[PDB]
Amino acid sequence: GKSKKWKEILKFPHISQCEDLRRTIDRDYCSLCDKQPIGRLLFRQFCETRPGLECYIQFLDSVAEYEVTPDEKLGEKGKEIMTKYLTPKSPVFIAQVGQDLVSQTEEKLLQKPCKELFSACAQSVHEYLRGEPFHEYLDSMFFDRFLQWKWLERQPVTKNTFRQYRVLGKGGFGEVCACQVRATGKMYACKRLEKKRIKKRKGESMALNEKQILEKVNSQFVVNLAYAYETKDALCLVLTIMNGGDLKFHIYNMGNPGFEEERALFYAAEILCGLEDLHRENTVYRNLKPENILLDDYGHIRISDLGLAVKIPEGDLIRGRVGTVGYMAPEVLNNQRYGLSPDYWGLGCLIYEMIEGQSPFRGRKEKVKREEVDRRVLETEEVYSHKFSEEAKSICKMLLTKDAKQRLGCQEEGAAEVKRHPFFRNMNFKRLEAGMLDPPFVPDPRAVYLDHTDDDFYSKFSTGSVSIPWQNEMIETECFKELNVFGPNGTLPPDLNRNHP
Ligand SMILES: Cc1[nH]c(/C=C2\C(=O)N=C3CC=C(C(=O)N[C@H](C)c4ccccc4)C=C32)c(C)c1C(=O)NC1(C)CCNCC1
Repeated sequence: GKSKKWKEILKFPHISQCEDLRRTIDRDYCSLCDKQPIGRLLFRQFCETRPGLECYIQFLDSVAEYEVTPDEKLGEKGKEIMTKYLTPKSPVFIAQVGQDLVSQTEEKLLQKPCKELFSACAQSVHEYLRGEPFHEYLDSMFFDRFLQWKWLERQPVTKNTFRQYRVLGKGGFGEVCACQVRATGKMYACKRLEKKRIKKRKGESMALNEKQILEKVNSQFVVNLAYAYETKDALCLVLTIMNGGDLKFHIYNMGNPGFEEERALFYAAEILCGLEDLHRENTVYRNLKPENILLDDYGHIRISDLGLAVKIPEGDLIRGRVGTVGYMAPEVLNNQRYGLSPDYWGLGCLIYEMIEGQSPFRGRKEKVKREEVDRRVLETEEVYSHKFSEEAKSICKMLLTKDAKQRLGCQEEGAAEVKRHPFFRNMNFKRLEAGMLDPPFVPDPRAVYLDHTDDDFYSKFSTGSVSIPWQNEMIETECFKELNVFGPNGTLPPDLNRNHP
C-alpha cells in the first residue's frame, strides 16, 4: 500500500538536472555495475540490447547458480554450462574467455568438480565487461537513467518522507518506532535518539559512531541503515524491521529451554556471517547476547544492537570494559587491550546457550552475584552435556578459550577458521549466504510477543538515504519495475531527451 501520488514523488527529473551528478559520480565499474542494485540492473539491461553481451550476462547468472548447486549435482550443472557457453559453435558462446581457458575448465570437469569451477572464466568475463562494454553503457541512455535514479536517491529525507506507527521498544537514549516510507510502502524500524538526552549525557560521539558503523555495513545478517535524518526533536535511524522475535524469547519461551543442535547450527552460522561482515570493516561488536539476535518474517536472524560497536583502527587495539554481565570476554572484564576477539567469545556463549538452554557460567536456576559470574568467566572451565556432539563441544570450548590469543577465529585467518570447524561440517556457507537454506522456525506473521554549538553534530549525522538500501527498497517495492520505463521499440523517452525538457 503505497502513497497516492507516489509516481509524482519518485518522478524522474529531466536528464538536464543531472549534469552535476554526471561530472562527480566516480565511474567505478564494480560500483556502478554490481554493488549498486539499480546500477547493476541498468547495466545488465544495457547488455540485453546488444546481442554480443547477452551471452556474457547469462553465463555469469549460470555461474552464480553453479556456485550454490548441491554437492551431488555440480557435475550435472557444470556440464550443462560448458556445452552452452564454452562450446565454440553454441548459439551463445563466450569468446573473450580464450580457448586456453575453456580447455583448462574442461580439465577440472574431467576431474572432481569444485564449487569454484568457473571462477577463472567469470573473471575473464568481468575483465572484458569493465572495458569497452562499460564505457559504451556510460554513454547510453541506461546510464542517463541511472543518473536520474541517483538524483532521486539524493533527495532530502524528512519526517514527511515517513509515516510513524507504534513504539516497539525502548533503550538507552530513546525508543524504537515502526515507520513506513510513504512513497514506496516499505516498513522499517525507526531508532529515535532524542536530542536532549544526547547532550546532557555528552554522548554525541558514540551516536555518530553507531550511525557510521550501521551505514558502512551491508550484511544480510546485520541490521542495515536505510536513512538518517533529524526531526523536530530527535535524530532517527531507519533500520531493518524484524518481526520474528529475538533469540532469547525462542530459547526460553519457545525452547526446552534450548534448541536441537542442528537448529542452533543454523542460527550460529548466520550470526558468524554477521560477525564476519562487521569484521571486514575491522569493527568489533562487543554486545553478543540472545536478546540482540532478532528474527525476521522468514526465520532468518540479524545482529540488532550496535551502540557498543566501534571501528578498531587497523593494526591497533582498543580498550573498553563494556557489555552485559555474563557475556563479557575475559580480556574485556580485565580491561585489557583487545581486538575482535570478544565477538568470538560471544559466539561461543550463544552456541552454548542455544544448545544447553542456559548460560555456560550462570545456571538458569541459580541465584549468584555479578562477582561470582565474573570469577567463573575468568577461571572456571565450562562443562558440557549429551546435548552436544563432540563437534559442538569442540567449537564451544575453542570459542570460549580464556586466552584471547588461543581463541578460535582470533588468528590472522579470522572467521574462515571458524567456518572450517567440524561443527559446520554439514553447513554449506555459500548456500546460506545466498539465502537458499530453509530456516528452522518460521514466525507466524500475525504473532505478537540548544545553539549552533550542536548544529555541527546534527549535520554530520543527518546524511539522508543510504545508497544500497535505498535502491534495494526501490526494487523490492517494485517502484523501479514500474517507473523504469523507456520509449516504445527501444526509442528514447521524453525525460531522457535533451531536446524537449
Ligand atoms: C517489530 C520489532 N522490532 C523491534 C526492534 C528492532 C527492530 O526491528 N530493528 C531494530 C534495530 C535496532 C534495534 C536496537 O538497537 N535497539 C536498542 C535496544 C535501542 C537503543 C537505544 C534506543 C532504542 C533502542 C532494535 C530493533 C522489536 C523489539 C520488535 C517487537 O518486539 N515486536 C513485537 C512486540 C510485536 C510483533 N513482532 C514481534 C514482537
